[PDB]
Amino acid sequence: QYPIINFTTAGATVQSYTNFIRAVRGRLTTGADVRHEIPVLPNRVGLPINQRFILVELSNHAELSVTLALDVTNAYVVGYRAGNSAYFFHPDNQEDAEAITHLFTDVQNRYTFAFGGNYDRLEQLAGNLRENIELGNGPLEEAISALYYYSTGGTQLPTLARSFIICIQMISEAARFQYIEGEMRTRIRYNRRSAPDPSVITLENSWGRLSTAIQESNQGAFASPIQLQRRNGSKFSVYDVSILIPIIALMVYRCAPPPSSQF
Ligand SMILES: Nc1nc(=O)c2ncc(C(=O)NCC(=O)N[C@@H](Cc3ccccc3)C(=O)O)nc2[nH]1
Repeated sequence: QYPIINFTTAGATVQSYTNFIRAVRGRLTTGADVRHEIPVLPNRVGLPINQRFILVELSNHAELSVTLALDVTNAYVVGYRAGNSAYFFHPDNQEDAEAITHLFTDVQNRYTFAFGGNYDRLEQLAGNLRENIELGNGPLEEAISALYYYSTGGTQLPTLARSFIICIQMISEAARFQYIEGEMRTRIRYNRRSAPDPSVITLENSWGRLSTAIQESNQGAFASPIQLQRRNGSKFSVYDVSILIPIIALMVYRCAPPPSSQF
């Protein structure tokens, strides 16, 4: 019974996309854990299998549909279903391998890719880095068709990998970061695709570090500042959770919240 959120690229607007992302964050977080105003994803440790995934059903103007499975612990796209086939990225560990057996349980054809689903591996397969892959509603429309045609040989591996790269950033990264959701809003509003700039790429690559820096901070102050990049590629130093409240929407669980040492 995993929850399903629907989005279509057909006639998508800033509003329909914002409703989608808000719904996905609503199914990822439980309200149990908020630190400095920033929600934390459920802890993997002890999380029951019936609560472990959400499903995102994507449809497009071509009238096709694919369903992505996201792990609630990290918002990671672990696989997808297109009609009678499902495809999963190579799991990180035995427990995740058992977990994905609980997805798409009726599907006639189940495959586990031999490669993992991280950006570095997908960029190698795609023959292109994130910085050279355009995002927006047109890329997402195209990516939905490409995932849908995989099983029949119509979609080549490099184009499947590029299509995952588009879906992950427009769904998981946008759920993780209001900043990235706003970057996608822009592209959808003007119907103008464009590759992510260094502000988007540095936020993506730093999500885990920022999650840990916030959770281990002293009252919000980082022991070690983290360097991000602005749009023009110039350095932006982060010393404190405060400047990230408009930027990061949710964190991956990294440590227990200390007992509130209150004055
Ligand atoms: N399939 C898939 N779904 C994702 O949501 C996703 N999200 C992110 C990445 C990716 O490599 N990120 C680059 C990176 O530097 N990630 C950090 C931060 C992080 C991101 C996502 C999940 C956990 C940690 C890390 O691997 O340590 N790849 C993913 N692939």
